[PDB]
Amino acid sequence: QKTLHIYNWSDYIAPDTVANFEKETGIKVVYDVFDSNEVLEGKLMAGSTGFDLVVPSASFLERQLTAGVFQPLDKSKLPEWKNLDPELLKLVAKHDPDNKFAMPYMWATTGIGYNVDKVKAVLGENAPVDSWDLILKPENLEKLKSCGVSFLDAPEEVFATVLNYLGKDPNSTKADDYTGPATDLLLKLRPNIRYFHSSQYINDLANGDICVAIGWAGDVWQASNRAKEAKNGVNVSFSIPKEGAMAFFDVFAMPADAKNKDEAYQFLNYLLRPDVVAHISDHVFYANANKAATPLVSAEVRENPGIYPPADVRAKLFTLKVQDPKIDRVRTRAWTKVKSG
Ligand SMILES: COCCOC[C@@H](C)OC[C@@H](C)N
Ligand SMILES: COCCOC[C@H](C)N
Ligand SMILES: COCCOC[C@H](C)N
Ligand SMILES: N=C(N)NCCCCN
Ligand SMILES: [Cl-]
Ligand SMILES: [Cl-]
Ligand SMILES: [Cl-]
Ligand SMILES: [Cl-]
Repeated sequence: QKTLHIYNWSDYIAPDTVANFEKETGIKVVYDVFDSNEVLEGKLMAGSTGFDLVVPSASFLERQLTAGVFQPLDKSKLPEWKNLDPELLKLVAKHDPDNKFAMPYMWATTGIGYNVDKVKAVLGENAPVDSWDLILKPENLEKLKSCGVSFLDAPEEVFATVLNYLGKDPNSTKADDYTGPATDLLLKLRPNIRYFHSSQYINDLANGDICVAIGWAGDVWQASNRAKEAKNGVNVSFSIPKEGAMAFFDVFAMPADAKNKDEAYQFLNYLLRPDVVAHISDHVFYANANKAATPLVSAEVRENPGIYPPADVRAKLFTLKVQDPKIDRVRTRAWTKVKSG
């Protein structure tokens, strides 16, 4: 009996994807989930993960490659590879030279999820939901505390977002930018932040328990759809703010000690099938990286500019770079100060 172990982000597959694969191939899939790049990276660096496939963000994979934790993908076993968007492959190749190790899966942005009615009640009809001012201006966050504020537990993304907002290089290599202005602003915001978490905010937005969050786009659209399906009167939306936002590219990769490689390739080729991955986008509200799949995606998802953004919006997006050891240390120490504030 063939088995296959997969570690993916939570809320990042359709409900029947695995069952359909199992029914087709006769392979038993053990599927587990995470909500943190740091948790995944720690597992990869500490020893065997026990998984045959894992799904880091590409900027984290860039760092992980130098430790040798992945094995290169045999493209001859990935004939549906051609379906992938060549322009996205080129962007991911900045992290994964010649696309040797990573298969792009989904991509989106780190923006603001919010309860439309609650934010307009607190900050008025002209609340600045088009701007990071909504949540990074202390005077606004002090008022939104009234209905609940969450930030991602994602230090590289939060600091890059703050640096961009402050007019710095999002990937600044100046240590004082982290210890000075970025820490200063985050510490002024901290008293108003209910929690730092990268998955509880979905249901809390959907249920009305928080009214604003730093969130990943498709997670927030899921929250919006859950409220609609519940017919609970909660109206959640998502904003890519005017100052720009971070884009991320999540990728499948194969640990170097994977046990069931043939099964892993069967699963990857299944995901390269346009109807399979379009079906996933339909349920998780994320743009997939498969150009052949785009016309098969539901119009509700494909025509949402907060999911498949147009060129003028993509032009304002930035990506993470890997930081050197000094900046990595300074950033991690600053994040510790912020969470316990
Ligand atoms: C795993 O392969 C058999 C398919 O069963 C799926 C469900 C019904 O049972 C396993 C649960 C515990 N995830
Ligand atoms: C467990 O082996 C793979 C076959 O399972 C089919 C499931 C019941 N959908
Ligand atoms: C065609 O989608 C690629 C999206 O890329 C975003 C970059 C930052 N421009
Ligand atoms: N920022 C990232 N690399 N990934 C976020 C994906 C979240 C899917 N629920
Ligand atoms: Cl069994
Ligand atoms: Cl090595
Ligand atoms: Cl008003
Ligand atoms: Cl449709």
